[PDB]
Amino acid sequence: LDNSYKMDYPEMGLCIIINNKNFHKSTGMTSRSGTDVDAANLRETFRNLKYEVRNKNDLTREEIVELMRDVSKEDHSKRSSFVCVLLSHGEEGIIFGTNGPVDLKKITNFFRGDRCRSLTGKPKLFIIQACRGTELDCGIEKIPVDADFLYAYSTAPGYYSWRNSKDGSWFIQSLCAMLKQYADKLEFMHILTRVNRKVATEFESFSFDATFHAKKQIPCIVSMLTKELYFYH
Amino acid sequence: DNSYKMDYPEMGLCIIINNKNFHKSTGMTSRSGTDVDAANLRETFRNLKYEVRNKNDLTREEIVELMRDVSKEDHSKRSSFVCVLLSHGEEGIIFGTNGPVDLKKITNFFRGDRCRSLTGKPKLFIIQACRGTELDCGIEKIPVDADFLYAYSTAPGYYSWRNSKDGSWFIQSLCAMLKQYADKLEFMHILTRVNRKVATEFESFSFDATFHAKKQIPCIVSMLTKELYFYH
Repeated sequence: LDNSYKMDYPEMGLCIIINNKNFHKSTGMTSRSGTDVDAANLRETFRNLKYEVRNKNDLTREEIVELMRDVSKEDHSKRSSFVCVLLSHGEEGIIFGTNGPVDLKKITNFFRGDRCRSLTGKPKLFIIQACRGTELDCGIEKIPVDADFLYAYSTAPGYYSWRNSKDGSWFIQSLCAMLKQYADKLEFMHILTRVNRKVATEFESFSFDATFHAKKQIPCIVSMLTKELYFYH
Repeated sequence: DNSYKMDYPEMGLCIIINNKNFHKSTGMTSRSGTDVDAANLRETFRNLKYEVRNKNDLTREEIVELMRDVSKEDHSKRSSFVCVLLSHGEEGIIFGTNGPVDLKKITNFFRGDRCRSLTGKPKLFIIQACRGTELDCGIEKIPVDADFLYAYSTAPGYYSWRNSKDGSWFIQSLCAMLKQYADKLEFMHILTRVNRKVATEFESFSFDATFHAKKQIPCIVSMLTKELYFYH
């Protein structure tokens, strides 16, 4: 029953956390308050899952690329999987470096099944906490080279992604919580489904500005995985 | 509350918009063998106890208008909702016979705030249609946007392969996999089996290299907040 990915390679794999807080005067982008909490939460959570975590802060659109280029050239033969978290401002299909915009595709292609042979056939996980637009939700009372990729977006396509200055982002907050609670039992899709309900039901925005008040959010799981994924054997 | 409540008096409707012949003023060629999917799909969702509704060769206006009506119906005694689209497409759009429609335009109809009787209930949209023209060479209070799931036949940007006799790689595989697992596995896992099946069993064939030995990976897009079992 080759129904689920093999996770008992010597190493689980590395976890690359890119944590962008401060942005150049050129961008006229704000400071992403709360993120440092998320980065910490991710680091602890992912170490407990046994990933080789590496925290990189405030990287430039160029540095994002270069970092991604290297990791891809490494030998992930002894590694079960690859995980990468991008934390910064965004728009549909784009994450911001400290100086400018990077197209998500450009940093994921380094890892396509034909460009990173040592990751072929293993889960490439990309967790993305960033805006995919500005829409606010008001709520209501041989294999394919693109295969083995999963994108865990913090918001639906086109939408704002809410962050909290004390607790970190709703999404990364809930994800950590949920992994911490279920990584040893459930399959990853099912954990991410739990994440969804958590964000969807337990969180609501607060502002003095009625435009930005009582706003809701749903995360968006995008999976072209071919197997069930368990963080234990 | 872990999984959706699927025990209403009815499962719900399964509209299926199957477009085979297109207008002369479109350049669009006719989608041979699509009826094979439309049938295979109908039989399948019927077995899941869905109220299946077939529609052929709709224009863009017809499509918009059918969805508006169906969304205006009363879904209170229904567990979920399924809409299948079989047509030409491009990223974010599927084609009517006379021309294009933003997919968002058809789905917005069911947003929690617009189809009030479907709030809290799964909304599925299975999309067999191009999302672009790249070929894969292969290698050796709740949110109004919540409780939605899209089962696309291909990754963003990519073409989508069909077989005029046997049916599309994706729909052929969905039906096969739902037939066989709809009563063991959760939906997400069925769909993960569909990915493996389309991803490892099918390979394009052409006398021209350009179209030879091409692969395809479908793409699950989930905004559900509970697990989904076609049983209980």
